[PDB]
Amino acid sequence: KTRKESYAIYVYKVLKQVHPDTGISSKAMSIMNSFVNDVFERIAGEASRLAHYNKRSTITSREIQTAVRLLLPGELAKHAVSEGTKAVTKYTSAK
Amino acid sequence: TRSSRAGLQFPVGRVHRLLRKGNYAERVGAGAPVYLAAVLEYLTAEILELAGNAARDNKKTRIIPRHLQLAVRNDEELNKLLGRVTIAQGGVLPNIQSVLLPK
DNA sequence: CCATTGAGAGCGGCGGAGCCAGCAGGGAGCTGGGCGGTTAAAACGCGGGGGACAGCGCGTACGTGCGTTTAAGCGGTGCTAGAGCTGTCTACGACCAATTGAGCGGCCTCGGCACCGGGATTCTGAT
DNA sequence: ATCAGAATCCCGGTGCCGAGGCCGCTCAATTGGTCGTAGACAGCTCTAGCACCGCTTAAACGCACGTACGCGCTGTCCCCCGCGTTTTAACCGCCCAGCTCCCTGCTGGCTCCGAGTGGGTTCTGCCGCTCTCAATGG
Repeated sequence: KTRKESYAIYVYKVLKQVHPDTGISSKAMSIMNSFVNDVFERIAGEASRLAHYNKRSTITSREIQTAVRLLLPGELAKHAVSEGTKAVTKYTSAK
Repeated sequence: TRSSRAGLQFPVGRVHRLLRKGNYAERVGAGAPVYLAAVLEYLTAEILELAGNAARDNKKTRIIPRHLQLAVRNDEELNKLLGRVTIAQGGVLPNIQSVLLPK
């Protein structure tokens, strides 16, 4: 019985991080999963062209970054770059 | 993991796999699955935030598609982002044009 | 009398034809899904109100023209910033293998919430 | 406004099925590790971008005038509204079909294969490791 993946459990964990005493329906869960994949493509895609445009073979956090700045509206971009630059530095801390 | 090592809830592994396999480039940096998983995590938070709010406002403990729609269409910045997305079972915001109202 | 030990001898091992049994593969029972009966959304009937649309007229803003005024476009010269091309070294990513739990499907119980029948309010139209 | 009068909302009771949770298996992630190359970075040159000027004039500005269009008003006529009845499309009970219960068909296994008779020749496990005897060394 095939092992189909999703983002479901992580959506949940983040839900708890923001609204601890709140739950979700399957129907809305699909929407959250759709949302994630759509956003993932759009950012990944932009990043991809960015590389090409600049005759370079690698999609780095920087490519991802500027992708984000083209894909997102002023404020939402702003925070996104934060969380982005943060988790990256915090990652390069640990090893 | 690496979700840990970056304080993320979002699968930093999963993401690194998907970038390599989804044919975006020849090679794929170490920071990017982290940078992106984060941005993904960030944005799913903002939605879950304002939807939950909306479910409180609409007096329910569980979020249904509507609560997402309300959260989205009422947020000026999110609505743009999902400017071309129809959300299943979203309905519409209530909006009735003036001149249509009784006198 | 004393005594280790070869030799004696004994036991532990090292073709062919024809019935029934077993199995596997393909129809139409009783629980699921498709048709009959009942019943709720749609097509129709009825008729009146207000909105569409056409006519008209007023008031004025926007098109036109001319004279006045401003700065675009031209090509011509001079300066260096920055792009693009170049050249070396190495860090970071891909790739392979081997070990480990994060994440998924499968599981059951339980409670958030769809359902509603009654009473609370918040308007609409008539007066 | 002030009235009743709808239709809608909010409320307390009940009820059921999907949430959200745990059970445990497995496969995707992580680890340790090698190899080489994409791209970082410092060096160097050479394009075109910026700057600045003045001769020329085409374009832009500003104002004057009136024309014909924006729109505000009216006035009529009918197209859609809301209230209601009947036909039809959707939800509950029965009958027929898919999941299911039965037979039909190939192949492996087992048994049998004439009476009697004479003679013949070959074939009853073989090595070896310990216990016992009484010969024979001191």
